[PDB]
Amino acid sequence: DRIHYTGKELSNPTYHDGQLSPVVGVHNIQLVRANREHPEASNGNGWTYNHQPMLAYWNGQFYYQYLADPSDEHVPPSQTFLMTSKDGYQWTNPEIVFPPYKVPDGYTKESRPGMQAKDLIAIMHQRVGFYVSKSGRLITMGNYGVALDKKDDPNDGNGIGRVVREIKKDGSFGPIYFIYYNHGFNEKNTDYPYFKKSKDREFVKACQEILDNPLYMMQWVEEADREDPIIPLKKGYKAFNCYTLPDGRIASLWKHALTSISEDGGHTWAEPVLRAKGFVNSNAKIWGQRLSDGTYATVYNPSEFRWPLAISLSKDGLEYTTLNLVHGEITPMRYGGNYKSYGPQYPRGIQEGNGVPADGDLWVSYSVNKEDMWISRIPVPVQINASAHADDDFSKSGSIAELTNWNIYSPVWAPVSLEGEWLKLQDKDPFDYAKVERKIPASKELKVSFDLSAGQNDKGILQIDFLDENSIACSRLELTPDGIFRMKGGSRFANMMNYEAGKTYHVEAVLSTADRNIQVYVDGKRVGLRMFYAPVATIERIVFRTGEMRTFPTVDTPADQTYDLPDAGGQEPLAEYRIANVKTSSTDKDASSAFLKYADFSHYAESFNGMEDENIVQAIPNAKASEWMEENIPLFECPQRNFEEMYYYRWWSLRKHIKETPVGYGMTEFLVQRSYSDKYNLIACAIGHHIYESRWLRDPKYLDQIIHTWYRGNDGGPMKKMDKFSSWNADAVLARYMVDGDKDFMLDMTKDLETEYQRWERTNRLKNGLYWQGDVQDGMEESISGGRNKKYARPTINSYMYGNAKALSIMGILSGDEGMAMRYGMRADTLKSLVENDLWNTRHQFFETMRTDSSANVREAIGYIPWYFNLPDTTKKYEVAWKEIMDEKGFSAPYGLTTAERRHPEFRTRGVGKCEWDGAIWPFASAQTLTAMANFMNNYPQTVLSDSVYFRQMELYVESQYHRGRPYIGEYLDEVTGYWLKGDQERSRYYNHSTFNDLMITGLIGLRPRLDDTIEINPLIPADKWDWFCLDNVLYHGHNLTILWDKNGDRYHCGKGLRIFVNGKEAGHADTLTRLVCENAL
Ligand SMILES: [Ca+2]
Ligand SMILES: [Ca+2]
Ligand code: NA
Repeated sequence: DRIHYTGKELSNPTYHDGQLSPVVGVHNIQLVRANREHPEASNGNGWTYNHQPMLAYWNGQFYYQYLADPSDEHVPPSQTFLMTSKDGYQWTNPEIVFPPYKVPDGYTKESRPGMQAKDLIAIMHQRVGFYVSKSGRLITMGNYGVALDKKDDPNDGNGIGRVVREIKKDGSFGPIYFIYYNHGFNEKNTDYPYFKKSKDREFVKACQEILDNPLYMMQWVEEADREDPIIPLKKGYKAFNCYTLPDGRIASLWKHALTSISEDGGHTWAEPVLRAKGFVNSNAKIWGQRLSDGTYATVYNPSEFRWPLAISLSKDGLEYTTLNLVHGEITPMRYGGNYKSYGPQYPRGIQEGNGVPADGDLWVSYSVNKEDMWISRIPVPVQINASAHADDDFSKSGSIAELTNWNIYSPVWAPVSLEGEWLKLQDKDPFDYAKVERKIPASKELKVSFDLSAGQNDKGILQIDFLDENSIACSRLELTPDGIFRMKGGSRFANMMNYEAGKTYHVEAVLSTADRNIQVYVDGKRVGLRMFYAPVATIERIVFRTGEMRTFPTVDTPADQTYDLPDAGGQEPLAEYRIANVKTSSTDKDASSAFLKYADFSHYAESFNGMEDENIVQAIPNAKASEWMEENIPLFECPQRNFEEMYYYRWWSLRKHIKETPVGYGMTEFLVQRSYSDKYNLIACAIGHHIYESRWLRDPKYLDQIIHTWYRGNDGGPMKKMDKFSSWNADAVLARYMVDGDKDFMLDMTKDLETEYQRWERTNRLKNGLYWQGDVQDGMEESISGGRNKKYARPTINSYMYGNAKALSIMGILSGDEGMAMRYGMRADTLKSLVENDLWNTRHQFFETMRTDSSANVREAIGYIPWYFNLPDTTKKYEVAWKEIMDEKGFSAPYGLTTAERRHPEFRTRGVGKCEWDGAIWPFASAQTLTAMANFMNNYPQTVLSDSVYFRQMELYVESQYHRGRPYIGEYLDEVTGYWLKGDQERSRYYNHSTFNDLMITGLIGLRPRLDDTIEINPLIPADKWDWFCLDNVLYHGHNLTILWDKNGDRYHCGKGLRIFVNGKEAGHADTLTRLVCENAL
């Protein structure tokens, strides 16, 4: 329908930057600095009215066109300049491309009776400057109008006409021709020939293409004859620009952000043409374009004043949702003049078809004060926030174009440059300064360090500011022209030290928003302490500026400037400053998170604390839970409320189970006191789940102690009641190691795990080698396959021992113990063979319990446990077991996965309310099944299960975890009705007998933990399920990981697709949700 802005960000005209934070890495580069007193080829020979830039990119070079008069708008003479650049930073001198033109003596207008042209030069005015033809030729164009006096309008449709000339590869120009005559002008009374007279056929064709292109005729309407047939839309909407939407329609913009749409390539336009809703814009043009990443951007003055120059982003070219700074400085206007107004203005970029700059970035031309010509480079994809702290070595960059993480403001007479290890700021400009800004992650506690050298100590100024997102500086450091390094404390200053020229000082600044103070160190010694002179919530920028900010102009400054500033073309004596080795860091609890912040998720803990009573308090009360979460949890978001809420709930729930004991932390299963528990209410049944879930907690002390408590907490030895439940704990301890990388913890636990393994091996094997367990001792009383006081070979304990054996073999190799590797690897091969040969039921095609004589002939959830440890072979015959996931007669039920196949005649025949494992949904089991299903989907060539199937079962697990309208994790539930089968009984509340977030992290998001330095992800989310999601703040192998997905690029503004970050630096990328492997990125 129409271009519009729905962002809530407004620009405040009382500040020159609008209080807008800039996008990352914007370089503002001055191209032309007007100087009447010292005219030179490089400044257009002293002309001080310079305005209306045009931009193209052709044959590896930028072409920058602008117009100029000696001092006053519409006061002749008037001409058009051209400049070129390979890189956008270093430009050739302005070259006159269309020169002053004689208005014929005797010219008149109806609006000026009695006047005639005599010895009068025309006024130039163009809204379009460039066309690249189909044959790859570059045409530049301009137009001549007539101003009979100061007040006359050259764009009245009574002008002379429009001219063109070819720009050639070699830098030369072809001859000037007229392409359009205003009424009354023709070949016989104009001073350049008509374009059709050229003997260059291909040039003539190139010009003819301009005339046949309605998008170009739309940009001739202001100067062309009124009502001229060749103009598609005849109303004088101003400074037309357009771009192509993703569906191929064309969206237009004009001054005041008037906007329309064309469905026929620009021949006709939708009425009524109205201002783009929500856009703040006035008279100084708005530029819109498609970017190289497929998204869209507008650049404009978001204001009734011509400042700042800002950028708004859109994923689709219609809805714009952001507002940030491009250019926020205002050079003072040095030379007065007719219609010159203050600030950066008249933005204009490259038309579609007129070239794509090789760096992929967004380049926009504009003037400042209609006096100085500028360009800005904006990196694409356009990033709002910094995802990592600074740690910058400038010697690694050959030129400023490589300072992707620095915002740079570089006037011709105050340029920014590199000099080996140094970022250098120079300043000889009495009216401007050099300025660099390092945007960093918004921080409450901040350290900033850098090396600093000044080329002098008796002149110049350097201000160093620490800024929030609204340009509030909380503190300022200054190198003064009387040789003092000082800090601003309020109205007064702290003089910290005298500084000398040519000396390198190591500066460290420590800022705390909560304590509201800054401490400054030089060469390791504290030299300054002060309160912030302005309070801020967080600090996001460090700014280095070779001057004081000017308050002029304000919203109260008069519009017109008739004076020149004193010494308008003079110089200041040169001041230089150099910085190197810029580092920032934060001790904020969530500083390790690159995109997500805990403050946006703390509402979950708060809601959970308020929604119901706290029945039982262990080591971490509800009152401490949010703080604990902020320290310990990876952060997650997605667009589906229930998944996100469950993520946070299950962490909040798990945390209740951390218990203080005289031997350190323990982890409970039931919060209520159980009569069969070991010391400190410990129950061994779900330890494997406890470790798999808890391995993601960032502070290792909890899980270190929980494990040591089980194995050493009973007079230095293992808890006695570990013998009451089957164990996959050696597998779980290796799984922990694969997340945290802590070799010494794992190596030190090896003997304890061997002792555990050997006990089970001694007590629980049949003569044939298979393990037996009573179903009660798997924690699964009243199963169909069964075994209260039976010695059946269940695929529970056999797979677990397979897993423990395999894990202990691997721990042997990591120990350097090759004997142990073989001893346990042999046990693993032995058990794998026994499970495959003896527990695979060939009638059912399913792993099942082996009773004394024959199979139990019941498909149970326990039959999927072999895949929890990747036990089975890749052969096709085992696949078919997984079909029962999608069969209502198998495991598929309305609330998720049953513990026994629904077709079985003994399904749920042993009563209710007393913990029965003959069919009801048990999260303990669902978690096993889902872990196994993920392994199967990741590690096996497999055609039975899609992502939709896995996602759907995770969704049902989510939906099942509610009770009385609130998140709830209990013991077990009805597969058809969803009823949690202990009802409102206290015992079930916050049950810790399963995983959830381990499944979210390793299956759904798909982080696959490994022993090596390679990162492997493979999300099992279908294509088009979620437009975005992110898992952040993950502590994996001593590094902080982020995994994110952003289909349209607008959730995180770091590009489209699937991305992995390591400590906030991108490590890999894919266009789709699919397997992504980053080799040796750790
Ligand atoms: Ca152009
Ligand atoms: Ca200066
Ligand atoms: Na702001």
